[PDB]
Amino acid sequence: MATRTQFENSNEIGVFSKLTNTYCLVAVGGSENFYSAFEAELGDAIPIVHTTIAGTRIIGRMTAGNRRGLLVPTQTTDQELQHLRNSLPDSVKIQRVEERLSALGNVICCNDYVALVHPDIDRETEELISDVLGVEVFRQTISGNILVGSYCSLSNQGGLVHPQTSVQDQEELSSLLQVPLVAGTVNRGSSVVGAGMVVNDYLAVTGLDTTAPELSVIESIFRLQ
Amino acid sequence: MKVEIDSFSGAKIYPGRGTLFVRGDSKIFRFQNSKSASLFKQRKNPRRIAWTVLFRKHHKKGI
Amino acid sequence: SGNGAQGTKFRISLGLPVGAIMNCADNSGARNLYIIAVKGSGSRLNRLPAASLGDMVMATVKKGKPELRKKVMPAIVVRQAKSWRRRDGVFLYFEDNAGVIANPKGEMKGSAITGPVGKECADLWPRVASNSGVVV
Amino acid sequence: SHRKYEAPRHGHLGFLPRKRAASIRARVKAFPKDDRSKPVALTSFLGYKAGMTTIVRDLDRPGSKFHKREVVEAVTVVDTPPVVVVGVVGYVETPRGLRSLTTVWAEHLSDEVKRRFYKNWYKSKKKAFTKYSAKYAQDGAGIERELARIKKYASVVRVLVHTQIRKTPLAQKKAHLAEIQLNGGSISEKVDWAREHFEKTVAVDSVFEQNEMIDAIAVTKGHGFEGVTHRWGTKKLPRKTHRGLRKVACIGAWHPAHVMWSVARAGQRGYHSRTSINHKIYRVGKGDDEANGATSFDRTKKTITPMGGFVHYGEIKNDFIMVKGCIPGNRKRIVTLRKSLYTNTSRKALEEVSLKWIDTASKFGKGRFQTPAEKHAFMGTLKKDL
RNA sequence: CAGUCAAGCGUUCAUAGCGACAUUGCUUUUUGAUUCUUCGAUGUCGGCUCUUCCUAUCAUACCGAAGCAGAAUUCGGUAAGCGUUGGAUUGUUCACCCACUAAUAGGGAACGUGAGCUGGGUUUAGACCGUCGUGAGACAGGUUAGUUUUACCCUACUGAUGAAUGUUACCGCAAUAGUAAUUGAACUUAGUACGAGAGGAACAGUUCAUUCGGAUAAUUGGUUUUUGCGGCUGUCUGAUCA
RNA sequence: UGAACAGCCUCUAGUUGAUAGAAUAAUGUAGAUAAGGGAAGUCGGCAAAAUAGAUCCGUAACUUCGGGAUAAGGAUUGGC
Ligand SMILES: [Mg+2]
Ligand SMILES: [Mg+2]
Ligand SMILES: [Mg+2]
Ligand SMILES: [Mg+2]
Repeated sequence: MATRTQFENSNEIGVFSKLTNTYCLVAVGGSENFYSAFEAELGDAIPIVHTTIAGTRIIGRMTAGNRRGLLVPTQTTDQELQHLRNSLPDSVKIQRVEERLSALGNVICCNDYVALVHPDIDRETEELISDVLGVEVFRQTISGNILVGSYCSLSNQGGLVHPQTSVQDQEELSSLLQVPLVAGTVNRGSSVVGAGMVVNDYLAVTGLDTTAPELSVIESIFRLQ
Repeated sequence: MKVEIDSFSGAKIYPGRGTLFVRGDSKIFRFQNSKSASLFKQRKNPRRIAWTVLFRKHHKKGI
Repeated sequence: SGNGAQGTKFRISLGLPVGAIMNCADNSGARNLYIIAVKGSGSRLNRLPAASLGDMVMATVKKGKPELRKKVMPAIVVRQAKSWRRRDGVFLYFEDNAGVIANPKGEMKGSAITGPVGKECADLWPRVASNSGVVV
Repeated sequence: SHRKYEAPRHGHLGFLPRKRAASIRARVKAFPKDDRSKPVALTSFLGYKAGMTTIVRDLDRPGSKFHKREVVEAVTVVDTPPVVVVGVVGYVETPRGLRSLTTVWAEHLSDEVKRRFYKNWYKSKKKAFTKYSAKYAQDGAGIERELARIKKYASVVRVLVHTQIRKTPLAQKKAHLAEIQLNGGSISEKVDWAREHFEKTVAVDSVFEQNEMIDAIAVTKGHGFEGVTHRWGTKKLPRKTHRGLRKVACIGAWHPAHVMWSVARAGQRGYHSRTSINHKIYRVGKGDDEANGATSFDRTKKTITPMGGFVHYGEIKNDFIMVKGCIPGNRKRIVTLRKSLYTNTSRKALEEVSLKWIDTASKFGKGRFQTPAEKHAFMGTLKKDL
């Protein structure tokens, strides 16, 4: 399933949510339908944490997540950090990042094995990503889009990239990430695919205005069947 | 609460005190008062202003 | 703001009246935006309609590309440079006035934002938070 | 002809006339409505405004964007020594309104309350209530006939109380005396409570408690004669205006051939009695206690007084009320704090408030330190300290 | 500006909404008509500022009717409590566009308001052009430059004292007078009711905001004769210190 | 001091005359400063602000070839 969901009318689910294999994060100011989608589809096996990052309802663009670790900005308060430490399982590691770009979901596009980052990140932050997430890192842009997290949706099975992407960039990124990539649109043609939707190994959640060919492209590239 | 440090003088900043300034290169500065804020805007070096923590650390005064 | 607001906004000190020229932060090829109107502003005799951070305005491109000049379009203020207070009581300000171009529903005409944006704007507009590099 | 552009009226017509108040202590024009089921308690209290400070607390509003997040708010401090009960009075109700019929005083009156009955205290024989105390020290003869008179009549019982001005840093020495309504029990229970509490002190926590919405009645800060531009907020006339520009241009039409009362004009600004409602109590502090300024999260033993004392006031050695926001009147002024006239739910009047940190830095400048121990620890040793 | 009548329109159907041919009115924000008052002079455009009043109600409150399924809209009632904006051009009133908004309703008060302002226009004397005139000169034709006086009196209004009520002091009562709050958005209800679909509400609840008002100065900003501290120029006190 | 019988301070000489005292309300007259915006004000940028000396670099259209021109636009300046 690519599950049709709105955040109070918003068809961008990746902005307000962060979904990994092991956990899920949702914003505190959410509707009953928005919570019920993650509660029904994810089930009781996977914890869902209602969280606020840096005083903001936006959490997907603020944080970058992995099954092994979670990265939070510097502006995240101690109460939010302690609540995430209690609510999250003991396996994941939560570490604050002290870096100027500070919006880790926009900066970092990552999965379990390999990650794409903004080219201009600091070397200490790159080593921190490689340490906490245990993930090999490449500094690359998707056809000149420096915000790889906003302009790519990535999982273990496959990836969706920006629609206006050069084909040569598509095989280059596909060989670099060792996963097949498809250029496509989400939410009735919105270009920002990573902000448009969240995905993991068995679930994808998207906006209600995402059309049927777009949803078919999603389930084909992410192998959710 | 959190007690922040003055970006110019190193003084302790209590909640609701002073000002904050986000520069165009996305760097955050925090000023405890208008005196240190105005010295920052006048582009003085805190290594040469005699009452700052960075000056006293440089000059080994009370260290 | 008005239609495309995702939630409400606390009152930010108004810093951009009508006639203000702000930098154009996105990559749409426009250089500055000239504010002619503020969405949701009230009516008072002689009072100029002023804008704050996170507000949607009506603006014209005074300097930039000729297909963007000589027409009115909606814009969103992302940097204010007039100091305002949050409910945790820090007084903060950027060093320039800056906004991006959008449609009336709020999605950006451009694709990337240079420089910081305010969290009071990023929470209120998700597309701005999507294309934003750093949110403070 | 008609006005070309509409605009709202400058100023509020219900706060007229903007004259000086009759006294420096504002009158309580209305008390909370009585019900004869609760125990006997006062409806109000007297204190002295000391100054303002900030706190940090965790906001609890389920639905706000700042839910479960720290906010910093401005509070004002009212120094409240325990008030001294001297006297009760009863009011019968006539077709021309309420009317007092008797007043029964306490026996021993202190000097600070009997200074209220004098303009030249230093040259006096101090003969005040001397024949009244001579009416006392019998068995009961001239006393409980007036008390049973208040029981037999007098549908409203009010208590004469007076502050303890000598416990405050003020240099006045002459206490303030007031009537406070009792709002519990029957008439006999009210006057029995008063008779038992003659010459006794009543503390502020007996009448107030935390998270209570109260009203402040006080006379505002005076400003003397003021022009129309700041007194009423009218628009300044343009720069090239002959004969001045802080004025109102048209003060009326040709007809009616008089200046109307509704036209804004120059005169006295400030020193008006005001009643400001719905102020939440954050802390009822005890003066017989160190760590008044400490919370459960801060836990550093410091009193509520800032560094260098409150500016123009002094110390807070007595009990105090920390109340949210601004109240009318300036520092060192008598202020009457009153219970609310109605029950407010509002999901804001019912919020339970627990403070996290109280500011005790100096208000006589940009204070950097909360305690002298913290200042000494930060700055190290000085030349004056050996 | 409003009636009455009803041939017609409105698929059908006078009157949901309209309505010809007629005919009865009201108003004094039009323009005339008249010449009563003022020629020993009532300062004649417009704008700015400010108060109050009227209702023939643009919006907001509660309702009735529909060619009212919902959404949007139209007609009407009680209603003047409350509001009715920012600009480009023009001296303008008016107009015409841009835009926001719940809405950008109409008017009066000596065509409100010049010892309140302004002086762009008109409306002196300088000057130019066009037309007219032999000429001096003329032109609600165009253009440019052109002194805006006085309140200290009485009343009114805003504030401030105060004799006399045996004296003085404290605490009060309340006749009368005034009065104040206003409007919107988002979430949810709910893609629900309704509908064939396109579309698409409302009540209760929550969080904010606009306009207004009364205070206040903990914080932030402004202000500096704290001439408080430091720096700098020129000169003077022989130099130094000051 | 400085280009200078400019402005500012001093020497010789000459005055110390102009009803005064006490407080520091409004409105004035004269002098000033203002966050963010920058003519949205107004008939109209009225008024105020900004620029300013000197040295070096650089200087357009047009022209009656003489100019425009300090065009515009940049950099520097103390003490030892
Ligand atoms: Mg105006
Ligand atoms: Mg008028
Ligand atoms: Mg009108
Ligand atoms: Mg202070």
